[PDB]
Amino acid sequence: IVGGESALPGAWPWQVSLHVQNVHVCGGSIITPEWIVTAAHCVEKPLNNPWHWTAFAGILRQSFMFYGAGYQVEKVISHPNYDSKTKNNDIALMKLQKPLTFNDLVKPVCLPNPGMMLQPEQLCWISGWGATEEKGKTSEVLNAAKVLLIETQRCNSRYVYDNLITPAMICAGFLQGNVDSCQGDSGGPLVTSKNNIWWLIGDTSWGSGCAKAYRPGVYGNVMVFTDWIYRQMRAD
Amino acid sequence: ATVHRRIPDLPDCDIDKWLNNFNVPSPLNWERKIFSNCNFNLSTLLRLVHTDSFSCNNFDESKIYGSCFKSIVLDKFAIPNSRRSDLQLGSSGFLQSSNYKIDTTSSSCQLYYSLPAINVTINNYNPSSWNRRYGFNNFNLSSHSVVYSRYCFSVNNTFCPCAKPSFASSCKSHKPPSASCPIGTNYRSCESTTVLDHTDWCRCSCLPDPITAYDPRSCSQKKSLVGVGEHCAGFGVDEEKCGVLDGSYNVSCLCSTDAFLGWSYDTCVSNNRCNIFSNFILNGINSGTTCSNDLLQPNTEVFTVDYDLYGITGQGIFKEVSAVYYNSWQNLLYDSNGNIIGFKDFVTNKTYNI
Amino acid sequence: VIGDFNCTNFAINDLNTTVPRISEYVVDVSYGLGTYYILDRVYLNTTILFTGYFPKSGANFRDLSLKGTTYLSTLWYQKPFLSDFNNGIFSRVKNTKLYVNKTLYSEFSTIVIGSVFINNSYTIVVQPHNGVLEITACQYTMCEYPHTICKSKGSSRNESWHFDKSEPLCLFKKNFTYNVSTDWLYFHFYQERGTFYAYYADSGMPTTFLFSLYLGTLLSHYYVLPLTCNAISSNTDNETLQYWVTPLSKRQYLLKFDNRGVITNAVDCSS
Ligand SMILES: *[C@@H]1O[C@H](CO)[C@@H](O[C@@H]2O[C@H](CO)[C@@H](O[C@@H]3O[C@H](CO)[C@@H](O)[C@H](O[C@H]4O[C@H](CO)[C@@H](O)[C@H](O)[C@@H]4O)[C@@H]3O)[C@H](O)[C@H]2NC(C)=O)[C@H](O)[C@H]1NC(C)=O
Ligand SMILES: *[C@@H]1O[C@H](CO)[C@@H](O[C@@H]2O[C@H](CO)[C@@H](O[C@@H]3O[C@H](CO)[C@@H](O)[C@H](O[C@H]4O[C@H](CO)[C@@H](O)[C@H](O)[C@@H]4O)[C@@H]3O)[C@H](O)[C@H]2NC(C)=O)[C@H](O)[C@H]1NC(C)=O
Ligand SMILES: *[C@@H]1O[C@H](CO)[C@@H](O[C@@H]2O[C@H](CO)[C@@H](O[C@@H]3O[C@H](CO)[C@@H](O)[C@H](O)[C@@H]3O)[C@H](O)[C@H]2NC(C)=O)[C@H](O)[C@H]1NC(C)=O
Ligand SMILES: *[C@@H]1O[C@H](CO)[C@@H](O[C@@H]2O[C@H](CO)[C@@H](O[C@@H]3O[C@H](CO)[C@@H](O)[C@H](O)[C@@H]3O)[C@H](O)[C@H]2NC(C)=O)[C@H](O)[C@H]1NC(C)=O
Ligand SMILES: *[C@@H]1O[C@H](CO)[C@@H](O[C@@H]2O[C@H](CO)[C@@H](O)[C@H](O)[C@H]2NC(C)=O)[C@H](O)[C@H]1NC(C)=O
Ligand SMILES: *[C@@H]1O[C@H](CO)[C@@H](O[C@@H]2O[C@H](CO)[C@@H](O)[C@H](O)[C@H]2NC(C)=O)[C@H](O)[C@H]1NC(C)=O
Ligand SMILES: *[C@@H]1O[C@H](CO)[C@@H](O[C@@H]2O[C@H](CO)[C@@H](O)[C@H](O)[C@H]2NC(C)=O)[C@H](O)[C@H]1NC(C)=O
Ligand SMILES: *[C@@H]1O[C@H](CO)[C@@H](O[C@@H]2O[C@H](CO)[C@@H](O)[C@H](O)[C@H]2NC(C)=O)[C@H](O)[C@H]1NC(C)=O
Ligand SMILES: CO[C@]1(C(=O)O)C[C@H](O)[C@@H](NC(C)=O)[C@H]([C@H](O)[C@H](O)COC(C)=O)O1
Ligand SMILES: *[C@@H]1O[C@H](CO)[C@@H](O)[C@H](O)[C@H]1NC(C)=O
Ligand SMILES: *[C@@H]1O[C@H](CO)[C@@H](O)[C@H](O)[C@H]1NC(C)=O
Ligand SMILES: *[C@@H]1O[C@H](CO)[C@@H](O)[C@H](O)[C@H]1NC(C)=O
Ligand SMILES: *[C@@H]1O[C@H](CO)[C@@H](O)[C@H](O)[C@H]1NC(C)=O
Repeated sequence: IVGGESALPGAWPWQVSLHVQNVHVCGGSIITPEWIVTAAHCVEKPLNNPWHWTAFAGILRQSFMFYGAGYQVEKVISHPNYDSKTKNNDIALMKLQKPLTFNDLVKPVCLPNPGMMLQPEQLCWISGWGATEEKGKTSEVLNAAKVLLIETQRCNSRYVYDNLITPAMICAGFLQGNVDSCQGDSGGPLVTSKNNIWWLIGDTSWGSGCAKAYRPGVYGNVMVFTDWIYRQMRAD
Repeated sequence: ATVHRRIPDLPDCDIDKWLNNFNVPSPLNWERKIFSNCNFNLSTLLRLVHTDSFSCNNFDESKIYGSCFKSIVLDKFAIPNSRRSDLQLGSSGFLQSSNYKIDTTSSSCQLYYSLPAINVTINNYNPSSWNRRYGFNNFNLSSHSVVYSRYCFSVNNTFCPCAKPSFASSCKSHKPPSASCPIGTNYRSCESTTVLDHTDWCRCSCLPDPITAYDPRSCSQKKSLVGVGEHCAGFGVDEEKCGVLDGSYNVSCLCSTDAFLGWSYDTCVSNNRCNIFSNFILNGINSGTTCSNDLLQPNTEVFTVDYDLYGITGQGIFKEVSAVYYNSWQNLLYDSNGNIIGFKDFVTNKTYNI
Repeated sequence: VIGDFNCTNFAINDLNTTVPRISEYVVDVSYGLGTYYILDRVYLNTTILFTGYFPKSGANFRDLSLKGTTYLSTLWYQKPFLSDFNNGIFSRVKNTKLYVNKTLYSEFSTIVIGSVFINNSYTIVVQPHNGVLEITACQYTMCEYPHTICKSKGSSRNESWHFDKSEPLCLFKKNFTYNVSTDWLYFHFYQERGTFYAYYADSGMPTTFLFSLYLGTLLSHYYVLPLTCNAISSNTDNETLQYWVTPLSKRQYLLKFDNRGVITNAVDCSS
């Protein structure tokens, strides 16, 4: 996250950091104590294995992160309609062995019900352990910032993205730049405030550059995939 | 009854001749002329030039009758029929923001007048150095039509609406036009980016246009407002329509006529007449040589007493006779011993005896 | 140095090669030469005793004509070329004629009259333009080294005697015309009680009134601007510039008028 302020403890109690090879790689979102939502392209082969994945929850800083964290990750479920060359249906589900005990600073996000009347230019927040420079090095604490939602037809113009936005994706950020996501922010939760309730509407999938004009961030639309999440939850 | 004749020392201003000129400039080409060291009659000027309204800012119209000024500055231009309300004292209109702003910090008078449109021709011209440099020409729209600017943009002496042919050649997607730029400038900022699959995505600046640009901080030409006494810096230029594709550095960078944006035109014909605006700038009150003669006694007819003839005062009678001894420089006839006996009127060429 | 504005520095040398010559012509007021008509007055067949500013009978003239080619000397802008305007001067001017493709052109030297020649005072300038005569008497920012150029067969320098972007505050302005085929021209200039008077004539006749101007300040210095040309030299045309000046004083004259107002004879009364 470029141009963002540090988040105080107990602000976004849903940032789940996935640790592979004893180091954090991608983030995630917790909706139920038995499932975590993140991107599917990072869980691709050969990383598509139930083991070799450690989930750390409630860690407000990378200093406290060490040996000893949440239970082992169960079998990871990805969207079968996903592709590699063409970005589409980038959603993955990871289950935990032990249930996620709701601590003081722990609260799952609410899934958006079909039908919400989203404002074309609505305020939303992005949070994750990213960078603030040329591909950066790493992040030691939480970093969050607010962004706006970009309309689909305007984002799909010939000067932004020439027919590269599927109906299952949304654009967020500022067209002027200086505020956007960067590398390493895979699975960054995109939350919005509606009727004093926070909802998850986006999932960081891909982009171009970091905090540069004419290149906004691309987020996966969870509204279309809400049916697949419920189907997987009912099957499991 | 009284007769007062005097030879003027300063010529007439002839303001009506310049105001009634048949070459009416557009608001984009507002002309300025400085009148100084001359005499004028204000009411005669307002009568000869058909005036619709006359008001003064920070100054009283009654005080103009009989005052002297150092110099008077006049600015005139035609009024479009659609934007006549933008000439109000203080307004965020296109006229006062792009063509000519009225100064509200000094004593100025505004005049609205008309002229028969059977003889009126509008002279449209672009007072932009950088726009004329890259291939601008005459408007060629219609007669009795005036052009007013809507957005004003300014650049430095480094702008060139052209991309580098070397950088534009290595672009397999969204190739911008490129051509040869004159000696000493800065080429258009274009950089190649990499996307998910395409590794030849070339992006440039000032997109899509400077009027509706997404990021003004990344475009060279910046929007500016006209000051007090300055013209429009120039119209907007669409960089996507300038130059040609794949030029081997052997072609100039001339934009098409459709590449210039930010200007509109409208007619000025109303009741077989054209409407013209004029602004008077007064410099120096109660001091100067540009005075008004509306408080002086007019040169009335000579009733053939109480006369003031070329600096000589007295009382007597007059009788119209013929006289051939008067030369070009002679006006008064004196007797053998210092007494005036005859004179000549320099407005009717009639000789009288006293 | 006459002015104070550094308006041009092209070629300013320092050489002493000019001295005013004393003319062999003697003032003779018997037939009218040296006398002027009153400002606006007509007299028919009378004899008048008039006390005014007239030149003295039996006086010599001094030439103040300066001609150069792309060079200006500093000594030209000092004494005795910058004379004192005590009461007035009577000047006889020679009309120099030039032919360009058998077309006659007339030009002679211009004279400037002032006190300090700065833009806080009024300075009187008389300059001819091929048949028309212009008088300014304005507040001009005079160059420190002024000069005049010839329009026909132009010189190397440019006409630069004042630097004013806009027209300054002037008290008088008018144009007069003269005969182009004449060979001698006469002038009268003098001041009395803060008023300035000017006279001129095309032929060997009494001069004609020009104008009157009330200033209130005493004019003390007059100067003749040098003329730069490439044809008036003694190498191609064998022509010369001549501008003689004699001092004026308050004397008494006896004027004779005919039945039509023409001056016939004049007596100096002190010769
Ligand atoms: C009335 O007359 C006075 C005469 O003194 C006149 O004042 C002069 O004005 C000029 C023009 O502004 C002054 O000249 C300038 O002087 C400054 C120093 O004060 C210099 O730095 C300037 O140099 C610039 O211009 C040069 C070319 O001329 C360049 O080579 C140089 O690099 C600089 O860019 C310039 O010489 C002059 O100093 C004054 N004189 C005095 C005594 O103040 C006044 O302006 C006149 N009034 C009107 C209304 O015209
Ligand atoms: C007394 O006589 C002198 C000399 O004869 C005279 O000076 C002349 O005045 C005229 C009128 O102002 C000058 O002519 C102007 O010259 C300038 C260049 O210096 C031109 O730019 C002017 O162009 C105007 O007129 C054009 C139409 O002809 C327009 O299209 C244009 O837009 C301008 O409005 C104009 O031609 C002339 O240069 C001077 N000459 C000299 C030697 O100074 C003076 O005016 C006379 N005095 C009186 C009271 O008549
Ligand atoms: C300068 O121009 C003005 C305007 O033309 C001259 O003043 C005008 O003089 C005439 C003649 O006296 C006035 O006419 C009179 O009008 C009244 C009605 O207003 C009428 O009742 C009378 O019978 C007479 O016709 C005219 O009003 C007057 N204009 C103004 C504005 O007062 C003036 O003489 C000119 N000055 C010079 C020096 O030329
Ligand atoms: C402008 O000045 C010239 C030069 O003085 C005037 O021309 C001169 O005119 C007079 C009058 O005609 C000429 O005098 C006559 O000359 C003829 C010979 O041509 C002689 O036979 C007569 O007896 C008489 O003397 C004079 O020669 C002539 N000078 C020249 C050089 O041609 C001219 O008239 C003046 N302009 C005006 C409008 O007066
Ligand atoms: C500009 O105005 C003048 C004078 O009002 C017009 O000249 C007149 O033209 C008509 C018809 O052409 C003639 O019958 C008159 O005799 C003309 N009068 C004079 C004084 O010349 C002129 O036509 C007008 N300009 C245009 C383009 O119509
Ligand atoms: C009064 O007489 C003078 C003297 O002739 C006239 O002035 C002349 O006018 C004609 C025509 O305009 C010009 O060609 C001459 O050049 C003028 N001469 C001078 C010396 O100025 C004047 O026009 C006459 N006024 C009237 C009303 O008839
Ligand atoms: C006389 O005036 C002319 C016209 O301004 C001068 O010519 C200019 O000279 C400068 C200096 O080299 C050039 O930059 C201009 O382009 C010239 N202008 C034109 C129209 O040619 C000339 O130098 C002046 N002469 C003097 C002696 O000062
Ligand atoms: C100006 O006058 C001089 C003096 O008369 C002329 O010089 C004479 O020229 C002729 C022909 O070349 C010679 O035969 C004489 O010997 C020269 N005299 C002297 C004293 O040098 C000169 O030619 C005249 N200028 C012109 C342009 O004709
Ligand atoms: C023939 O020389 C002229 C000329 O070229 O027509 C004539 C004359 O010798 C001279 N003029 C004056 C008034 O002194 C004038 C100059 O005196 C000289 O040329 C030298 O100039 C200076 C300033 O030293 O030169
Ligand atoms: C002016 O425009 C008209 C109509 O578009 C065209 O016929 C004419 O050739 C143009 N003239 C010039 C000089 O551009
Ligand atoms: C520029 O050079 C290229 C390559 O030699 C050539 O094809 C093209 O016609 C040239 N253009 C001009 C205007 O000379
Ligand atoms: C006059 O000005 C010129 C150019 O600005 C300069 O070269 C010269 O030294 C100046 N002379 C004086 C005496 O100021
Ligand atoms: C110039 O030279 C003449 C001739 O000798 C001489 O009379 C005069 O005094 C000189 N002028 C100066 C200023 O030295």
